Amino acid sequence: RSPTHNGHLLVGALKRHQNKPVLFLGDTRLTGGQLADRISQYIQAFEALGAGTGVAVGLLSLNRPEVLMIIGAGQARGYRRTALHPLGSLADHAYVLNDAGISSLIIDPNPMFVERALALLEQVDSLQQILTIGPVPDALKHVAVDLSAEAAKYQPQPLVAADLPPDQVIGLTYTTTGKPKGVIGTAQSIATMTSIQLAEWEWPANPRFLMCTPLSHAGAAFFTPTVIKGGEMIVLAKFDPAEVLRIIEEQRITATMLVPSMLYALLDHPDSHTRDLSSLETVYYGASAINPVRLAEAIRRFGPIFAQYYGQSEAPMVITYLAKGDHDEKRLTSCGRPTLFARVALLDEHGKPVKQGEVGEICVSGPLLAGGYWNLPDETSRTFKDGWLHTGDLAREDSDGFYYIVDRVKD
Amino acid sequence: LLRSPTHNGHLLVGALKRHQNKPVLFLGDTRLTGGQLADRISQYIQAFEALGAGTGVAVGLLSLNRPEVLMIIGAGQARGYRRTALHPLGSLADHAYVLNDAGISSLIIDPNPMFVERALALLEQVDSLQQILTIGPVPDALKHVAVDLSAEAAKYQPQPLVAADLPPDQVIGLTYGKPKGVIGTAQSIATMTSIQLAEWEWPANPRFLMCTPLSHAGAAFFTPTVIKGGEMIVLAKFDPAEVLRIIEEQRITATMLVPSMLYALLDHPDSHTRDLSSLETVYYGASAINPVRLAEAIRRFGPIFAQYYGQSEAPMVITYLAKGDHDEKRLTSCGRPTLFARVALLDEHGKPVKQGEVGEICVSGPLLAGGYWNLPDETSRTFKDGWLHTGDLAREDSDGFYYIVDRV
Repeated sequence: RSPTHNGHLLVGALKRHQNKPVLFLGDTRLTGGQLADRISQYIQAFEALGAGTGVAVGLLSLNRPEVLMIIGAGQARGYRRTALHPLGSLADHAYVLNDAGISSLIIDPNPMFVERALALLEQVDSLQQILTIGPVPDALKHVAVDLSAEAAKYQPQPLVAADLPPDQVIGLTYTTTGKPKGVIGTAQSIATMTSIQLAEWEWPANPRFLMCTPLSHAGAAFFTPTVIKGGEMIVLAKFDPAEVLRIIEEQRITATMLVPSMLYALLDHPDSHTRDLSSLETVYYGASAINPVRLAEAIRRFGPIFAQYYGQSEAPMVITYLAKGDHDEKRLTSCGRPTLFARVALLDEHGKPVKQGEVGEICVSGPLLAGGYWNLPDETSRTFKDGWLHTGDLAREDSDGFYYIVDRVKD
Repeated sequence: LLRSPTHNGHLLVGALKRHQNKPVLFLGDTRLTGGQLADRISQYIQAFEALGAGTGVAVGLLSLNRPEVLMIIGAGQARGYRRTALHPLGSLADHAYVLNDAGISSLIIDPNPMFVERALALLEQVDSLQQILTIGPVPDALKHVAVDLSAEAAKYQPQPLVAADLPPDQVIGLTYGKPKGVIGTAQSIATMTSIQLAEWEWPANPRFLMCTPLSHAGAAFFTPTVIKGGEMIVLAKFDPAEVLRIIEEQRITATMLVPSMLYALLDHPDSHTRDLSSLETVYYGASAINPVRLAEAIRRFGPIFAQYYGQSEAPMVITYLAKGDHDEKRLTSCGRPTLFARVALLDEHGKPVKQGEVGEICVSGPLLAGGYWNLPDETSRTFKDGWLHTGDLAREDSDGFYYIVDRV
């Protein structure tokens, strides 16, 4: 009766598609087996470097082929990972690392992150070693070790996924004008999110996914589902509207995830009128972000291929979902319809369900919920309370069931 | 209830609410929408509890294919009524044993002469059987013991449909040497549904055709169909000509066809006459398959077929053959094991066998059922090995395909 975690699903999918290319990264095509072998080698390196099981490891990297190998290692064996934001502040990075007790920092060896690593070594006392994915820079010569080279020294072994408890903390998302709170990512929570993605989101058969967004933060969230459904993922390291539209035309991209900025840029590009983007079946996009009028323009120009998802860090990505066919003029301001795999309700100040039409607070209940806040019991008890996670988002509901996010409780 | 899982009824109620105005059920003249179905389901719930056939009461189901069967099923799905479906053409001995073991107090029957004679005979055998529940006007020979469940439900007013929050391991069903009743738990069934929606190749808005009994397997296809935004055209009986007609007329995109039914469709003059292009995903795999006829079906209609495999102990999602994975060598395969559950071919000691070695299909995960009704020895033997001994022996292919060779 023991639940399977994300690692089980990922390892198995890579084995299922051992000869099928699952990753494309500029000049790096990896098949399922190729990726699995590299992930196994990375695991070996991690454990030998003292950045494996039982160790909190950080990640400050841009889109690289190795990022997904690191992610896969942490998925399989349940390494507690904390992703640092590329454009985050030193103070915030320090807080995050110190709070999570991060001992090793995997960085992309570019000048900016090299400087950050050095500075963090001073502030973060738990930070001992730096792992560089790529030849160690001379500024970090005495404090860093090429993790990629260590992995290459190791031998590809059969990839296995550690059987972890459902409540095993496998991640800490911090993400304000205040101290970042570490949302406890449990094995169960992530597995639930993935299951709902595959069960409710309109995933194209064999999704040809275009990842134009940070892998450090949303890689596993799309890669795992893509390859479970037998798909390929072309990851862009940079966003150039022309290039993106060209890739869709050439590689016949069926699925992608865009942010407001990306959508607007594509819309405004002259090549969007020229390139054939008929292959695009499902474009995922986030909640409370894309201007309704620009979204309408997009629907009129490229078809209703757009699908909105809404989630928090306490309830990752699948609270609500707006379908492509449900993208009507009225629902351009809607975040979507509540999931069935989790109990979602609009409650008032007293915690009683509001009437349909009234503005209430989105509240979620189910195993999608995260474990709480890292070493913050009071905040956990004030957010996850009375059998409900209190999102802090205010919303109303129409006669059909669509939630319309008005504001925040804070507001 | 912070992190408590949801059950199949939560999904069912929610889907009927999402599609409150979208036609969802189609049996002959009865074209009920999601909201209409929900209303009837509520009325049925009210009647069930009043007649003493609701919560805490073991109920039985001996019916054919009526639109009311789905309302009865929906009631038990939402509130967790332990239902035990009796096989239409089952023997008296089987039926009696099933009812006696389960403790069936009320028997919902389709009021056709055969089932009313069976009802009377079962009343005499099973003494726990107190009352009968006729779906429709009570026959005179049953008038002394049966109630028109349909009329009872009609008295009640449609109430908002709610799904009773049930514990993960709540016995919500009992599926039956001597027939052993598998303990269907809320969790097990919910897991099955989730895997169906995720791994199975459901077409966009499945226009499902149900030429199979709504009892036993109806919910397992209806719920996913309506979650995917589709509707179910259910045939009262399997008649090849009719099936072919519906595929053409009502643009059927999905159909569960057991081996026998598929063979009959193949050998029909109307298979050449009617259009079958609308058909996208044919689910099959109830009871094995003949690779020869599989080949001929793929030759005629394309690779639009999909094989599922699963025992009573692990619903219907152990392995799954994909439409495109149906190769000439893979006509004998049962499919590749699911990623969402730990399926491994084990040895005598329980050691994972080699690729090319014959082992026992063993399933670990929330999918596996509770055990066996009042059969502790069998719970410890079939289940409780840390896995689930299905009793099937299979062989792994290079790609991972399981090839059922033999059975213990």
